Amino acid sequence: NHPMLMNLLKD
Amino acid sequence: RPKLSEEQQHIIAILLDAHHKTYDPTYADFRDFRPPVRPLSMLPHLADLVSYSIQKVIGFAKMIPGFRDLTSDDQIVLLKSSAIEVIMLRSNQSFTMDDMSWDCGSQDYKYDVTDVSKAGHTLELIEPLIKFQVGLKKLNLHEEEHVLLMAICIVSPDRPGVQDAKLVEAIQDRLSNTLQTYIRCRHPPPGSHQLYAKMIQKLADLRSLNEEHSKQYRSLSFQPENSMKLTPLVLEVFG
Ligand SMILES: C=C1/C(=C\C=C2/CCC[C@]3(C)[C@@H]([C@H](C)CC#C[C@H](O)[C@]45C[C@H]6C[C@H](C[C@H](C6)C4)C5)CC[C@@H]23)C[C@@H](O)C[C@@H]1O
Repeated sequence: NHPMLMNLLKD
Repeated sequence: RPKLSEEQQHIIAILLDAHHKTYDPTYADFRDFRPPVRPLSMLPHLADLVSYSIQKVIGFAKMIPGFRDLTSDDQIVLLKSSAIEVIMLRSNQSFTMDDMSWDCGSQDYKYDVTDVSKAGHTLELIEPLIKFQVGLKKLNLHEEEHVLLMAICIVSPDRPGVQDAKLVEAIQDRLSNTLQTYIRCRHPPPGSHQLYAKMIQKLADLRSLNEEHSKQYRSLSFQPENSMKLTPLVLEVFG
């Protein structure tokens, strides 16, 4: 449940 | 004879550049933020400033050597817990001891204790925050040390929620050995006097600041009226 953070972290 | 290896110099060079890619000492993007007012008058602007800065911190983190080998869950827990710390740390670059204020290029973007309390903080946070900024500024870190400290801060194995503590520890160890070795080979006396241990202590001050920060956030949160005024990255990261 951290889509923004997870999106900023992806390659 | 402690020698700064090729790998350690590469590590340093990466983190310098990673910092240069994510800290704009022009402060140009600040016009994009909701504007500052000088009843929680600063909360919208500072929410935005912090939101922006979380983004930069995330970009810096991604370039830390070995960080991309973590699970994306571990990456997440490490940023959620360190973000506010890394922001207090990076902010040292704009903090000035003249005024004990953070000076980002113009009077609009110059932030003092009245502004911070105008976002809902008491001397509970502000007093140890300023003492932290003062003590860090007085270390006069080389930029090399500043960037290592930020990275060591992010890749801490003891953060709540950490799954693979061994991997986080192995990455941070390579960064601390790089820092320790750099101080030895490149930081002249007397500045270098117990500089490592002084740096680690700043990380303890940041943990305590983090704790206080959680309290005050959780308090500010329980009014939706205020939470409304934040950004969705801030809600996600600090909630
Ligand atoms: C950011 C940075 C800068 C200054 C940092 C400052 C001075 C302004 C006040 C800040 C941002 C301090 C804040 C107010 C401390 C805090 C906090 C809470 O988490 C808070 C309080 C309210 C409501 C939430 C979002 C936002 C405003 C932060 C939670 C900590 C660091 C302080 C400028 C520049 O160097 C970029 C760097 O990246």
